[PDB]
Amino acid sequence: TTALVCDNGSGLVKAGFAGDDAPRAVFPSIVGRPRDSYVGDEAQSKRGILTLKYPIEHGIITNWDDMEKIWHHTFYNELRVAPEEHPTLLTEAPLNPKANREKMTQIMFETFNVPAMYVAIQAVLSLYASGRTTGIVLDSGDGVTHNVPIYEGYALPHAIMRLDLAGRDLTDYLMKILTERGYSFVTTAEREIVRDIKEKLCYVALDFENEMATAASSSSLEKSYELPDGQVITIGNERFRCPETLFQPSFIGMESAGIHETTYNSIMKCDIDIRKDLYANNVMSGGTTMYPGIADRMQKEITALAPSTMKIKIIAPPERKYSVWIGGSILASLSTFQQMWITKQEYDEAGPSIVHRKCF
Ligand SMILES: Nc1ncnc2c1ncn2[C@@H]1O[C@H](COP(=O)(O)OP(=O)(O)OP(=O)(O)O)[C@@H](O)[C@H]1O
Ligand SMILES: [Ca+2]
Repeated sequence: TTALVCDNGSGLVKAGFAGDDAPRAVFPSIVGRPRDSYVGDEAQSKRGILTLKYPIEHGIITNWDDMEKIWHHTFYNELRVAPEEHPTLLTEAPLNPKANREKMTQIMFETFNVPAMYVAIQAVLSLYASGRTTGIVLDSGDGVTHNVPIYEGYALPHAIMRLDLAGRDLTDYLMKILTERGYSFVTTAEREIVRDIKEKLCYVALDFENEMATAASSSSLEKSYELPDGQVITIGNERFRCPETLFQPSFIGMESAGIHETTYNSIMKCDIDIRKDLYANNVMSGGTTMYPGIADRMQKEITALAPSTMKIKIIAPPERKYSVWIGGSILASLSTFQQMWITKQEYDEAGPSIVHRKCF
């Protein structure tokens, strides 16, 4: 039968069928229970009477009962499949604990009775989707941003870097600075509008201070945005101040290094034998890398940090919002991969620890 691919993130589930070019189901990774459980948009609609929780925090599954609900809902309600009929590829964060990976495996086989499964590293899937087995991935999602250097298909765990800021932070920051302008974006409905502004109108400046001067000197950078009630507002320097936070986390009160410095710092940790290959194969992935201008800015920033003679390249695939999912879709469809699934029989004999002998 067809394999399933489920890429569970902190903010969004991306799920579908291996061989498709995109996930069929993309929905909020949220479970609501009375203040008898509800998922995603149905939980958000009932937030007045439910306590909402996110079962994945910074990519890691932290609430297992709620994750079981997400997975059940995904199979039965979003995909409308019988999970016992389909091999299922799941994804994991960088540095996912062994015990976590084993528990995911056990749930798949014991709670959902899947015939087979696999767990792949999200960054490896994105690198693979880009046509590479060596490079360094910058994966910026809704909750977390990571740098994952990968050599000949293997993630280098000693050199993974984390930045505890991503898309939900940028949405909230945009609300804040738009409010400072004189608007009022404060309510949860107002958050949804601002996520839309963010995804439609924001961009990364090549030179932040130059761009500030331009925005303050003229209207050349302003855009209008029609609100749900029909009211038209103007977005100016907020277009690029919002994603500047990726490069300057101090904008939201964080002391952490920005994404250019985490990229550089990750590379430095890797064997000097492979540094030249990482610099020439920086691959962007995840929703929060979607800003226009981000590759150009990274290129400039890493150039400043690295030795002057280093060849540096930033690859930002058009389809990078879902490249984790797409890599999973391709991989699960390959003839060669079919020997790699962990089968129910194999799990029955070896137990959950079989999952660690994985090549993705
Ligand atoms: N075009 C866009 N421009 C800017 N941000 C975007 C765009 N599209 C999506 N995003 C943001 O990307 C985030 C979702 O990305 P993604 O699905 O990669 O995250 P995730 O897997 O849910 O989270 P994480 O990887 O942090 O666990 C949201 O915050 C969303 O607003
Ligand atoms: Ca993700």
